[PDB]
Amino acid sequence: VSPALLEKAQNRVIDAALTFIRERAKFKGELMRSLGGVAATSSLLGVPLGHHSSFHEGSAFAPPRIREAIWCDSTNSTTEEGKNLRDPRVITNVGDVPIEEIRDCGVDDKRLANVISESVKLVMDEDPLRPLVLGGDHSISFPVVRAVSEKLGGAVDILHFDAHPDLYHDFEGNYYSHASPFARIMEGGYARRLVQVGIRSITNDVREQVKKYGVETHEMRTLSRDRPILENLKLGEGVKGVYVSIDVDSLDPSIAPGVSHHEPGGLLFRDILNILQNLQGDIVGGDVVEYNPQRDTYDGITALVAAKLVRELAAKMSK
Amino acid sequence: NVSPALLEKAQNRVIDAALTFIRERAKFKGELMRSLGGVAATSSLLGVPLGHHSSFHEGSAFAPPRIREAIWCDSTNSTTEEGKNLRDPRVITNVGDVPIEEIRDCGVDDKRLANVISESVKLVMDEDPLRPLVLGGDHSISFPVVRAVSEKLGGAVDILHFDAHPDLYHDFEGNYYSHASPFARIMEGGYARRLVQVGIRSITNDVREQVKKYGVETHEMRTLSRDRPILENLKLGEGVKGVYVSIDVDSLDPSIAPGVSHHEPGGLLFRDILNILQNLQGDIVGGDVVEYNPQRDTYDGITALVAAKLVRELAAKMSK
Amino acid sequence: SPALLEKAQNRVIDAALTFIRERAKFKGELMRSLGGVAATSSLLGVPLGHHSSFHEGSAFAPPRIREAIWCDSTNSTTEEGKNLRDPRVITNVGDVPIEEIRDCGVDDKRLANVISESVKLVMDEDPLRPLVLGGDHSISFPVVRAVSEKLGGAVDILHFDAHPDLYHDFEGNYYSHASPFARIMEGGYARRLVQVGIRSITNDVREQVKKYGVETHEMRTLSRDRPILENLKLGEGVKGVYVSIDVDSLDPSIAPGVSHHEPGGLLFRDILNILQNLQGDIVGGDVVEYNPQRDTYDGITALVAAKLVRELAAKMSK
Amino acid sequence: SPALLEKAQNRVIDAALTFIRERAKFKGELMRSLGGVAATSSLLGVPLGHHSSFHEGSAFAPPRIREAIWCDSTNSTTEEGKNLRDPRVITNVGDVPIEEIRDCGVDDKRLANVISESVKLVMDEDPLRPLVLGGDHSISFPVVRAVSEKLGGAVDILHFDAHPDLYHDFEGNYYSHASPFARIMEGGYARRLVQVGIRSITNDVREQVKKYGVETHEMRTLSRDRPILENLKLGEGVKGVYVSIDVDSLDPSIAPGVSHHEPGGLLFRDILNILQNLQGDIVGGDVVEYNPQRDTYDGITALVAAKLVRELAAKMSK
Amino acid sequence: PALLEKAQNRVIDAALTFIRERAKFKGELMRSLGGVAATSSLLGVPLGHHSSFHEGSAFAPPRIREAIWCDSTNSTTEEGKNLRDPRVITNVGDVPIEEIRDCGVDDKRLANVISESVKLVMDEDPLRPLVLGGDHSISFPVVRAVSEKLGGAVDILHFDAHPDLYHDFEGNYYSHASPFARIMEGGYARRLVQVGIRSITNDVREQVKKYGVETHEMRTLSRDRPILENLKLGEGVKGVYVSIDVDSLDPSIAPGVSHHEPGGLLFRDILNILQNLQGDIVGGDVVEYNPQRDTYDGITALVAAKLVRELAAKMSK
Amino acid sequence: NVSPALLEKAQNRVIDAALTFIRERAKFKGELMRSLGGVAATSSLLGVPLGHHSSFHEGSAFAPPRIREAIWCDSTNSTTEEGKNLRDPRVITNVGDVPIEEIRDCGVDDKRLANVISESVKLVMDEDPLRPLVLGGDHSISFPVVRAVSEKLGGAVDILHFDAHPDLYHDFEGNYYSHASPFARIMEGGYARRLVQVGIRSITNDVREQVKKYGVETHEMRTLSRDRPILENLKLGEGVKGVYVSIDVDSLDPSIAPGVSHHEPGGLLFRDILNILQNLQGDIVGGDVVEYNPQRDTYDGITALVAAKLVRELAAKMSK
Ligand SMILES: NCCC[C@H](N)C(=O)O
Ligand SMILES: NCCC[C@H](N)C(=O)O
Ligand SMILES: NCCC[C@H](N)C(=O)O
Ligand SMILES: NCCC[C@H](N)C(=O)O
Ligand SMILES: [Mn+2]
Ligand SMILES: [Mn+2]
Ligand SMILES: [Mn+2]
Ligand SMILES: [Mn+2]
Ligand SMILES: [Mn+2]
Ligand SMILES: [Mn+2]
Ligand SMILES: [Mn+2]
Ligand SMILES: [Mn+2]
Ligand SMILES: [Mn+2]
Ligand SMILES: [Mn+2]
Ligand SMILES: [Mn+2]
Ligand SMILES: [Mn+2]
Repeated sequence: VSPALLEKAQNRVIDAALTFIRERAKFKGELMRSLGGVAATSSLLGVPLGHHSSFHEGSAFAPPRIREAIWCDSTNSTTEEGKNLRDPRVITNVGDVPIEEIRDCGVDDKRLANVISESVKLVMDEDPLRPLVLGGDHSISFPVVRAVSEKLGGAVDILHFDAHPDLYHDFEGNYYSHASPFARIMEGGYARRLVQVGIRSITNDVREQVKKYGVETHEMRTLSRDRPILENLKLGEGVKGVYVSIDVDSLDPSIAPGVSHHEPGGLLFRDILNILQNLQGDIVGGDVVEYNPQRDTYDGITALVAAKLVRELAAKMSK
Repeated sequence: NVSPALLEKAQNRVIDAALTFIRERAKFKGELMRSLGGVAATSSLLGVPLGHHSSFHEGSAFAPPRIREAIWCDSTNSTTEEGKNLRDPRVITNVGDVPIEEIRDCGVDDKRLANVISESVKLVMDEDPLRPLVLGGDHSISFPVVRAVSEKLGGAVDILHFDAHPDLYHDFEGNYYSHASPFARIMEGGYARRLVQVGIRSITNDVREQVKKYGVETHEMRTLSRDRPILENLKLGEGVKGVYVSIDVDSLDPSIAPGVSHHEPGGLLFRDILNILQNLQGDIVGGDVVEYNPQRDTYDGITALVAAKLVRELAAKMSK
Repeated sequence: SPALLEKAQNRVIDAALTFIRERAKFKGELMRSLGGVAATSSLLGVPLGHHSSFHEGSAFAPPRIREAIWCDSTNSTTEEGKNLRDPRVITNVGDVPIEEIRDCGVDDKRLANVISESVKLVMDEDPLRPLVLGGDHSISFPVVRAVSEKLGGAVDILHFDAHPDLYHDFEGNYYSHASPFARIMEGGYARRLVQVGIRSITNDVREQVKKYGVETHEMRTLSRDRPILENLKLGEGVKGVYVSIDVDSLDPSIAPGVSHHEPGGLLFRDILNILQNLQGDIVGGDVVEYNPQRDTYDGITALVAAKLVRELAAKMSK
Repeated sequence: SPALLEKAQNRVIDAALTFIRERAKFKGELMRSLGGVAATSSLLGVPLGHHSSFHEGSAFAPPRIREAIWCDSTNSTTEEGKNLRDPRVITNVGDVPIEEIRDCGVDDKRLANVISESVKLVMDEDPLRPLVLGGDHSISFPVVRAVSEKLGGAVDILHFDAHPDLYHDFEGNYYSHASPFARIMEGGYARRLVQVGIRSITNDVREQVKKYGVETHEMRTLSRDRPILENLKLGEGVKGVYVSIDVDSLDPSIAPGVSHHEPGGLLFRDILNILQNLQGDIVGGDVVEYNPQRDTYDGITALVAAKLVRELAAKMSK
Repeated sequence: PALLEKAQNRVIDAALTFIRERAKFKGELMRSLGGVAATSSLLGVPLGHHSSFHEGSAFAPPRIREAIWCDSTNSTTEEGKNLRDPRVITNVGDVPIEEIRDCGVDDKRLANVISESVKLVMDEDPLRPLVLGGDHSISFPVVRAVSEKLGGAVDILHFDAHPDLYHDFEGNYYSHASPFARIMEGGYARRLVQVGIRSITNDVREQVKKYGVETHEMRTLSRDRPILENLKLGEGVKGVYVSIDVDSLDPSIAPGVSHHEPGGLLFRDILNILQNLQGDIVGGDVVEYNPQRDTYDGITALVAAKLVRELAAKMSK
Repeated sequence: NVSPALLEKAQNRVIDAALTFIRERAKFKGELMRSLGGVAATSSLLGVPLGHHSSFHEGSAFAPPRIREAIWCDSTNSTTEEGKNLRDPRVITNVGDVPIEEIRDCGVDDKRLANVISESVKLVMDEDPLRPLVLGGDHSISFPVVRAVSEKLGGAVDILHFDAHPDLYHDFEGNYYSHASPFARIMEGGYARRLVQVGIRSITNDVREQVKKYGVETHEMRTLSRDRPILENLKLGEGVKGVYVSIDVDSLDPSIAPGVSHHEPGGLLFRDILNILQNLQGDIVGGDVVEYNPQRDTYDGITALVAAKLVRELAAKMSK
């Protein structure tokens, strides 16, 4: 295949994909602005990327399933603390980055990660939209947080729910591994505090990463003692805001079977809500990652789990 | 099509044959307890296999027989947590099932069907020492059951209600008998003084007005730790006719009870309900276990086992 | 107390039979007022699973089948064009309350008798004809006995099964679900017995097939037997044809929701090819051994059993 | 605001069509530079499920099908020897972003028109030919409409389905997945419509079959029809042949992952024998109604649907 | 070093002595009963690590044995043989693949252990080896042992969705996608009759042609049916070997396999061919049952057990 | 009518071959650890694939190979929660499976088979510094295992026992070796001083007497919250030969461990076992993980991972 046909087409296809996101973001931004009475609106951007996974790539299929579950007929549209999701200023959908089609053009991982970052900035460029990213595997948090921090001009504090620290300097030769985005984030200087919750699978090399970057890694084996800390968090003060990343496998596999990495002895769903509902600070973006529909039960319980996490994060981020 | 005159006569005769069946089963079990002595109250299972007042899935219509079988699953023994023997008929007994499907198939309307459920409950209460423990079925059945208990005893009860949902909608999709409204109906009839709800985590702002309008004590999951010592030391019924306990299986976390229509993540642990139930003080005069849905259960029927244990433990507290 | 026990048994059983009688009276009067009907397939549930040798979940089948007949994903027309919304094509009578009756301490002979009387109550109301929903396969004996007594003679039987169900003595249970057709042949209630789908048969039951002149069609010769099976003509010279369909005659890939999986079974289309072409006066039938507790989450075997009922009803109603 | 809302819909629809156009242009230029190709089956996903009558899960199918085409448990050669690693044999264009356009308030007529124009954008790039991935079966109408209009005449259609999909009015939805071939026959976009697998059909739709000269082959005559259906010759005298493959044409034991289980369907080899021997200039086709939300944990129906795509593409590419 | 290999050798010899004593037992039992010329003897090879997608067939042998002699399934084969008669079928045991692997033993030596285990069975007249896989790679060391022990070639009847004839599959000489390449290269087979084939690359079609393999594809099954249901194999060589890959069956009937290939054989297709096969059957195998991909009810274990029961009836005499 | 001289000869020779296999494997691993140095105890896995003493389902016979595979699942890493590296043979190693099926097929009775299991455990203990961590198999195997550990060490042990059931039935269905009686056999033999049970939620009144008779310390789920400070600070083994840890997988709630034979709702969370086991003080001399039933697990094999993690965390506490 010729080099010119490749270089040009890649840019044409990528330009078209970004234009679609830009038009959708303009549509929703204009809508919120014509409604008034809104300071921030959680805006869903799907990033259906699985190929940085180390075991199973099914989370690539997650974003459309999460969006549907948000409106399951078995549920109502009010959040636990009383916000109405039927209000467009509380939550709106922007769209999905077309990862598979862009990848199919022969685009490399660096450029792909750059398209993700540009898509996040398109959303942030429309006041009052704030990005709530649907994964996809956890690799997407690096290009998302990089974009948020670049757009805001400074660091954020990060609340990170995970069974895994995701701080590998080098996982299997993949800079963009879903096991490394937070090493990428701390290397770039995009985060101040990194508060990790649910950790129960961590190697000794990564324990040195935690020490090196001043990460606040809360392990399940101390959760009873750490609970008053985690349920009283005040992040962001002094920097540009707070970013909340929620890996669905932070929950016990009994609660969230639909994930690639089962790690028994995880969080209860009410643990995450307690922490998230009590969190103080200016949330400027977030993600819900690693829901894997291909490993879910036939009743789609993990789609509902992921949807409720999105609903409760949106209630905290919209203003 | 068919003569409405033919329908009305069929409806009366079929309803009368169904009530006569329940009466003879109740009279049977009544005479059996009274011949055994040493019994002041016997929890008596009445199935109400009704699902068509559900808003999402009707599979709980099939629950009551699956619950009764799980009470005697072969992987389990017959003793309750605090030592009561389920092989003792005075501890627990089965009356039977209201044949909802066949009555509905006569063209009976929803008001009449609710009246059949109420009359079935009164047939049970008529036989000393039986007390009704109702197996749903969706939660709409708590209205005609609680109405019956209250009418038969001649006064209000206090209600302990385990649920993810307050079930207090004034008007849910135009169905007065919606499973999302039975406690709005109960409060409108004044059948309950106190209504203590536990497990709540899905509530609309309109329904919050209902809670304050009727003085309901609605305990939400986000305050359960703060509320725990109150709830594990409950004392109900004093001054009125007794205590009624309604257990919605979806009050439990979906990881523990997947066999329900309405999955709501972040629910009660099975031990949460037992702590409250086993510690509850007051004269339990009836109760129900509702919304188990076999069609959404795991292949090994884990939620049937869950629902049976709830029935087992409520019976231990009601029988004496 | 022995007197309290007989009297309660009499009175519970009587009230149960009155319920069935009143339901059948209603549906008979309904069809007779509609007119233009010689026979209406009428569903009688027999939720009995305790004569099973492995798993008793088919006790729960009858209500699941009735629901799947009207599943929202299907339409109400049979493959050859009958409309199930026509009450003359199919109607529900009710379920015998087996659990409540057995809970009165009634023994198995009296239980079998209550099933027989319930069937006869359906047949008493022109033009209803009984289509029984099991329940395990033991119920076929009291049902066929009732049909044959009420009609005054023998019937021919078309019987779909993976197993002959012809054991003289299965683990000491006379009413075992693996013995009902031995009981039927012993009583002379049936003349011809044509079994289709057999792939699990002991050498001891092979001598029961010789003894009674059963026509046993085994899977291994299905291909050669296909012209005969797709042109069956039963009942001529006797009182009619009774069709018993054991759901586990179907391959487990099609019907996972059964107690006894036997690989290499019938395809669903094999049963329909035989049933839709069957000539003869069908006077009753049954669909048994659907076990909801062994079905898949989608309930495919409920739909399978419902479609067997729908297609049997299309042939029995006229 | 209406006039503003319309301008926003227009810009969003335009950006979506531009994305499909650049993807088709890209793949078109790739095939032409490779040479030695007359037709390349080109996958266009239409993730639409909201015209379904029972379950909308087939909205999620296209990306699962594409992944299964390259499952690590399979190899990349089709049964008759074509290599899927050759971009000339199969290639992906993209998915119409149905959800995001619907979310602008676009109504169903405009949505169908966007589908039609997307198909035309593929056909505009020689030598791409559209192989559409549903989505529910409603998409076949705007797809066949676009194929017929672009080619300038009628096509003959080979249609695998449990259901005729010929309802004049299914529940008030003109775009119902139970009516696309009514819409196709009304518009004159097809000459012959040859349906295979039919086993769920109402009497009003039997009248539709007669009214449009539809050749509806029901399962109850499959063995008799087999020499006809396995030597089909379509499209001569018209603009070509279009193949619509509804996955629920297969028995649910083979394809559980569909919204409408209908027991007694085709075996997979039945479809292959017909499709592999089909003669005629295939100008387009689709594979519809795979529902991953009702599939088994192993995703067998995704593999079933992928193999149908793979074999259809073997016949269409040349 | 040189010490390491002596330590592995003690583990291997202990494993082979276990097999030898079990075969010794069953061999003595048949000879004392009398009235028997051949007894199908089950040898498990719980090996899954030469699989290209999923290794779960490593757990198959004990699941299959349980389904042969289990509950709610009678004990007579289709054409009438008594499975409670030890002369019709008997269990020898399982090669302890996992423990030998855990000693650092390489794949060539592991395959040698498999061959020698087969030969210990053949040594105890009248037992004949019926091997339970495990993935299909085990057919190579098994057939090599059968042929070496009999001193000549065998004709092979092979049921499979896949020809398993890759000369080189992903650089693994012992790949489960290559055992019949290894068999043909080794000169252990004369005829190779393959049935059920519906997944074959053009490179492998060249292998088929080069070795004169008789590869019957599903797309021509109907017209091949007369030839296939009157097979006569083994005349002039040392006997017939029957290899049954469970994924030859349609995945609707046999979902418990690693490689789902839609459009497979019906259960009756295999049994018609197998039961009408003429020729002296000297060994066989049933491979690629994967319990970790079976239904919760284990229907494929039942499928695999029935295949084993019908092969045993044909091999025992 | 099968010659007994032939059977008995097969029994002795097959059992000898089987024990010689375990001996050589133990010698292989023991030599390896001695050549590596810096080790005082290495947890060594011994499988006992026995399910025929189960009262409901025998599927746990298939567990040991599944558990070992899940210890190295590609989705996990090889570091335990508190930092030990399973890739280090001194931390965990495999010995092998007792071939229960092949020995039974020789006509060996249940006493002789329990004896084979005991001698296999002693074969592991002979090789310094291996310590037995037994993979079941149903819970009947704990009796011959603890018998062997006690005899080899010459005295009693204290036991930490995780279970939904006390397993203390004197006579369960006429089977002396029932999986519901191994701790009655242990206590009759005097191989245990203290028996601390955790997770108990299914206990009959008869067995309540058994607990009294042997001084068992039976902590029921009913009191878990009060008992948590005691159970998460356990000091066992002082004054005797060591501590044996028996983990029955059905101690965990069925929502976590569906792949067991006996589902009993309201059980332990996985974090409950870890909190107790990671904080346990005492010289652990052996352990087992029993009753994982792969045939009742979900298709993702979650209970295999659950069991594997329990083995991984027990090995971390036993190896040193
Ligand atoms: N009984 C359950 C009612 C559920 C309903 N979605 C609600 O809004 O509560
Ligand atoms: N994001 C999940 C990474 C999982 C990997 N096995 C690890 O060792 O962390
Ligand atoms: N495309 C499927 C339509 C199904 C509908 N129940 C019918 O009667 O055709
Ligand atoms: N034994 C299975 C081999 C499967 C392989 N993907 C093939 O190309 O045949
Ligand atoms: Mn993670
Ligand atoms: Mn993560
Ligand atoms: Mn409720
Ligand atoms: Mn509720
Ligand atoms: Mn049968
Ligand atoms: Mn039968
Ligand atoms: Mn269709
Ligand atoms: Mn269809
Ligand atoms: Mn193979
Ligand atoms: Mn194969
Ligand atoms: Mn236990
Ligand atoms: Mn135990």
